[PDB]
Amino acid sequence: KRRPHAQNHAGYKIKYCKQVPLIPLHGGDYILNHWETRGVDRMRIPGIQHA
Amino acid sequence: QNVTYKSVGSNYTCVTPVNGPGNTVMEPAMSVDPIKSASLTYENTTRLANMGVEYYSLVQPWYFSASIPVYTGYHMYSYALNVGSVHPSGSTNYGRLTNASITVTMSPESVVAAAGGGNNNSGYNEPQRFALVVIAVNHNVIRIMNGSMGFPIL
Amino acid sequence: CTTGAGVTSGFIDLATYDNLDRALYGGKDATTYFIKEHYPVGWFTKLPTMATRVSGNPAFGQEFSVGVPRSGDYVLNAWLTLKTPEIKLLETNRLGANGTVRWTKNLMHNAVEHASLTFNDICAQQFNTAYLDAWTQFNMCEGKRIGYDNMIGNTSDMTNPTPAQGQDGARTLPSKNLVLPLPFFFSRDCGLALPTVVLPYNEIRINIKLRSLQELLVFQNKDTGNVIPISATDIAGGLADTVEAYVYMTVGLVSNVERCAMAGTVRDMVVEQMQAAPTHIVNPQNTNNVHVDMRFSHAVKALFFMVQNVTYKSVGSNYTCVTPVNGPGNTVMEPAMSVDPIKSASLTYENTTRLANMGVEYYSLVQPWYFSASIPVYTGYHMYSYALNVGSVHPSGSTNYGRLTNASITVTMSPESVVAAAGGGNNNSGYNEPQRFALVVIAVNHNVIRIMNGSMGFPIL
Amino acid sequence: VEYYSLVQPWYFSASIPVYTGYHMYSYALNVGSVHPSGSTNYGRLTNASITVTMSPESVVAAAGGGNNNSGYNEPQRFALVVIAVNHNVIRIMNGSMGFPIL
Amino acid sequence: TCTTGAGVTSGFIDLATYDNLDRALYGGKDATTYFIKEHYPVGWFTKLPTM
Amino acid sequence: ATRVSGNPAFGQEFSVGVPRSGDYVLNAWLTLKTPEIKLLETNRLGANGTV
Amino acid sequence: ATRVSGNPAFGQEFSVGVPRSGDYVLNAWLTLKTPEIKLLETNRLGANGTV
Amino acid sequence: NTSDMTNPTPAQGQDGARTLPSKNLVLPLPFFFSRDCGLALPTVVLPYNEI
Repeated sequence: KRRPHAQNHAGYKIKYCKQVPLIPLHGGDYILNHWETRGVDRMRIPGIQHA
Repeated sequence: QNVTYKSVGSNYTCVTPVNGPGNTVMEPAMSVDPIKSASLTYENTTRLANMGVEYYSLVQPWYFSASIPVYTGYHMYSYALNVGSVHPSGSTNYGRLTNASITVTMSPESVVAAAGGGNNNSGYNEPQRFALVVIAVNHNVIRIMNGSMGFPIL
Repeated sequence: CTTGAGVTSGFIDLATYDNLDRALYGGKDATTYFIKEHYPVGWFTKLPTMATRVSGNPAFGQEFSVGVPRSGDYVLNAWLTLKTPEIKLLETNRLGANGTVRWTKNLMHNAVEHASLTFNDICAQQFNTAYLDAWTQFNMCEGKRIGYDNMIGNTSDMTNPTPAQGQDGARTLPSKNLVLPLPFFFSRDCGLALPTVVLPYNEIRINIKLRSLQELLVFQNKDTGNVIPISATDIAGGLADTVEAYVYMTVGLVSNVERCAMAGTVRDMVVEQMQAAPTHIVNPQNTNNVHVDMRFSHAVKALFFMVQNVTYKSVGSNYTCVTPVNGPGNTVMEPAMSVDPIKSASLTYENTTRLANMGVEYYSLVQPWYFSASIPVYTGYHMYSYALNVGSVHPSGSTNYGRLTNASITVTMSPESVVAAAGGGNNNSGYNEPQRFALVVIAVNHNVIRIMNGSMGFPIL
Repeated sequence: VEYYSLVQPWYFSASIPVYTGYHMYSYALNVGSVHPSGSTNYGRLTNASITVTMSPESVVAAAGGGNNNSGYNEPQRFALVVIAVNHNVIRIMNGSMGFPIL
Repeated sequence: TCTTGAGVTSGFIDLATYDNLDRALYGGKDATTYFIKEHYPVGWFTKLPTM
Repeated sequence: ATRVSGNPAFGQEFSVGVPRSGDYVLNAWLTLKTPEIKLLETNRLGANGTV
Repeated sequence: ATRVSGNPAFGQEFSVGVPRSGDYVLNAWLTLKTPEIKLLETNRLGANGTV
Repeated sequence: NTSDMTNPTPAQGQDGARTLPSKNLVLPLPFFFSRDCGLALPTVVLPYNEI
């Protein structure tokens, strides 16, 4: 009778746990682009206006 | 599944069926699935949020199945584009994934049917009990060689 | 709702991976979804066309013939339209007040028997009412069932019995046109189309024999549930033997890039034909089993066998053991006792039984569940299939009967049929009068049709 | 609601309210500390929303029908108020004041 | 082995939120950090009530 | 779907953006809860009136 | 906090694994929903009974 | 201890038939990392532990 074939080695299951960054892919939203930032006016002369 | 009586079977609604006119089974007025919402959790990271029960009931079978149930209950969630397709499609392996959890929320109809006191021919004339069951479908590889069968990877 | 999952939740599912996932998914040559490969197709068009009548004027109870028009590269669709006459009962009928008139069940699939398609002067295909019923009950695409049952009659209006004019129900059966598609080898699949441009030396013709209106109308008794033949004087306006019926076929036009290239070459096509065994009369009172010898020629694919109640010629498509009777509410109801007369069936080759005496429920439910696209919703309609998919145009497993010797089918009848054959039933019991049954066997086989030198013939025959 | 009412005030606030309401949430480790701590700049953030769920007592007290000396003898109306506390920079020079960044 | 997902997307978004005001208030190599308490030795002594 | 314009209302038109940071989007559905309807005897049709 | 041993129950011991993948865990609390108590008239003490 | 759970309730037959309310209670967990902000678990620095 032929020898049965089956998995014998238990493999290498490394203990503890690993990590993945879990970072947003593009990040186009949730974040502005240094422009149209509400509450601030970029097109302003430096504070020498009160000087 | 309602488990109040062992004789009855496949009673997945919150109220047991009762006898009706014309010697026919009649579903009482209050008969809805006890589940109100459900969600998944992966080691403190909710992959699926507290979605509505109607989502699993209708939207998922509409897109990733071949039929829609005609009875209350029967909620599913499939990682694959086609459930009935034997050819493999999108899926996740739980061997390399740690403990995962399913969370369900009851309904006011369920909590009011749990206590008895209902009038005659209402189904909930006696206190009602429920049990939650989960079934999963997975893939495997079978190797045929040397006139024998076995699992190469188990 | 408050969905805190976000897109990033799926990164864990993407990251998890093992040997099983590597074996199933992945690889440089593995195809991917979300990207559909596009390939060009031929440039063509389609449009309906009138069929040219070449045989007098169609009339009920007669045979009329219609040719196939030329100038179309391919024909791949054929149907018939017929405007039913208006029926109105009269109080001067033979049955008197206790009498109703209604159209027979499946008005279409009836009045069309032995419809044939012929090339030149050679009979190429031919089907009839039993084949039509079996095919439309076994290979019905669900969703179009309502459309079919509204377009071939049985629209719950034509089949409702109508009492006399002086009774409560004075409604007249409406005169609305009805349509019946013609199942042919070219109509089975788009890939199989008749090369009319390639066959100019053969007269492709369609012969259709209608049925007399005498046996198309059911004249039911109100109380005792008896059926008698209808006469001209019974109904208002008489019976119009002539009727306006038309045949429509769809043609397709293609460009010169291939319509001339494919000409001048020998083409071999596979088609599906019909073979019908002679009908045998069965009397369950005397015998409990009946053996029928079946002889066929080419590679058979399926066998449909049913037992039909033939007590009255007016009623059709009645495979039950008890005839239908009138019911309350001016509607027809199946009687309380109505079960298929066949109790068991078996198949024998030579003296060896390939199939044992299996139960009727096997052929009724299990075989359609596995090797068909639908399951019949009416009693009867028993099928055996040698192929995995009956409705598949591509050939599947099939056994040739040309090299196979005599084969037999044995049907053991049911006690319900035995007791229904004898009369004695009370009013509206269906089997008040003695019942007679007949056995019909239909087979479906493949064939090869060759087109060469502007003519077609069977290379095997 | 008990979390906002009690937990965060217990952990990283100066005291705990003694009345019903006043639900707070602060990114900083000490609201009373003048020194800056962890905080987010809503200028560079996209649209942000706050979702609040009412209570059965509120929905039953919104309508009238209450008996005498019950408070809700007449139909009651409610409003929602939200206040935000942030940081800013002020500059003093040339005998005048103004915001360098505004 | 497991598969864990490092920090939270909301925390990453808040960290990515950064403008001139935040650059002035926080940041810099010389800036001290919390979650780390400096330890220095203390004198050794004992106490005792006395009649 | 990323809400970027107004709020839903009966008889008005609102536009909603498609979220980014996803490799592929292949589906879309809209959910809406119906209000509560109660009939009153003060209807113009009186008793002979249904909704 | 991720659970690792069943569900909490009175008179039982349960373990909860600290969610890893963070940077600095600095505070923890336990929330518990008390049951509903309703005394009956069939108690042993009868009328002279309080809960 | 809010004069509700700790206040005795007589049986149903007596004047006091009120039921003890069922609400949620929160208990902070006194730990060395919770004692001070400067003391915190370096979860990012500890990938080979199981807390």
